[PDB]
Amino acid sequence: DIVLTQSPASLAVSLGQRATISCRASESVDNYGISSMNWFQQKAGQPPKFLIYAASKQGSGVPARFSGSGSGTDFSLIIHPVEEDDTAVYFCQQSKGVPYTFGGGTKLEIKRADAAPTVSIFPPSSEQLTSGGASVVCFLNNFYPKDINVKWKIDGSERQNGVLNSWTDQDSKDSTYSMSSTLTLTKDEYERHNSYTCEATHKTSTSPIVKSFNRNE
Amino acid sequence: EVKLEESGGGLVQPGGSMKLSCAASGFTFSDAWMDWVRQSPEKGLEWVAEIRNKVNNHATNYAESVKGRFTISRDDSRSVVYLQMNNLKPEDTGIYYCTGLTFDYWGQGTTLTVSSAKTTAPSVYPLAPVCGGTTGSSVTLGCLVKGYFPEPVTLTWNSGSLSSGVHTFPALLLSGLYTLSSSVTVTSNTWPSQTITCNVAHPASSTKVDKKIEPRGP
Amino acid sequence: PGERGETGPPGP
Repeated sequence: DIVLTQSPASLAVSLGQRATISCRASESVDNYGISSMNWFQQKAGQPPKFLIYAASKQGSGVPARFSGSGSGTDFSLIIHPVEEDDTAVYFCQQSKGVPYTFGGGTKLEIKRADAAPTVSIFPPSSEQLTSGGASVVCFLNNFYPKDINVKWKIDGSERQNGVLNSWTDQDSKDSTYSMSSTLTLTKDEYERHNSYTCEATHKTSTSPIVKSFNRNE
Repeated sequence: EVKLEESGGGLVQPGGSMKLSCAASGFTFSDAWMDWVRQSPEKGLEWVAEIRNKVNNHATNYAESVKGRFTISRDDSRSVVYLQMNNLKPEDTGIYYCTGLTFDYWGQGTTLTVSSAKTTAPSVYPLAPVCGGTTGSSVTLGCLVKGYFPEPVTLTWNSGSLSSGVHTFPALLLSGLYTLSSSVTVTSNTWPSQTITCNVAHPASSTKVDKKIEPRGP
Repeated sequence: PGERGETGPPGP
């Protein structure tokens, strides 16, 4: 088996700049005078999309800014100029012979100006409470960079168990990230305490963005 | 335009069987070499199996990890490729793509989950803003999908109509069962004036649920 | 190329 090793694992590039992604094969992918090396783009929630073949040749209909180079064991994909929509995972892949093998992928992130999250907090719904559950949900939407911290407080007292955080992949339009934080409790424990708070610490502001409610309003 | 549509994924017990199939149009099918590729978090993209065209004797090839268990075939008269999978194992779990012209064209994928866990439908809860009313000139609603297995579900807002300003978050495992949420943001005139409805489908349990987002009464 | 694909294996 030919093993393809990509580098870097991920990378952050400004709009208009060049991105360079590498792929190294464990042995030569040359055969019949052609370097059998292909590149694919995988956006979020999508199949891979075919970009480059034979190391340097563009796939039918593929944009001008994607180009490739290399032969033998060392190859690279170049993107210039980088665009908002180019945020994705890029895979190299080798068709010299069976078995056909893919690289581990390289994540391209687009750099943009910092942006604070818009924070919304949601008590458990009537339907969830009458079913015997209770989940409190905080949405932190459209921020940059991805690095963020969330802290739950129940009656002014910090809480850690039952919390689950899920980030989106970077947005293809505005280059931001969004996130959901979900505190799940028993209905019994939800109804003991009154004040539920959700604190977002982020690069954009020294003091946190706080959103809160009381169970009786 | 080229179009590939997989079918027949889902849940199955370890040691069990499953037949995926793929319908293709937009290219001369009997000429095309077709493959199956799978994707997992553990192993990334794995080529699984190849079947060549009539000129190459419909030759087949397989990845080492599936030889003896998986069989690829085609019906050139129906423009379909099949993948019969026997004696399935937990590591066979993942998204299975049907590809055409080797890897020039890809289908949307179908999900295969190998587990002795049982199918469980989701609970779907509408999340309306805090009792009090709207902070500002836009407002954010939500929708929580809790307690389902296996993956995936599909969540939309107003049956696909309301698409921008939506953030649907990746599912997570909550002690054997999956939870995900989605937020949508509109201008404060839109809601509650016009009604907004979270639509969740869970093919594995034949579940289709619609939950209208109502403002909270005390 | 309309058979094997642009991404398919090299061949004589």
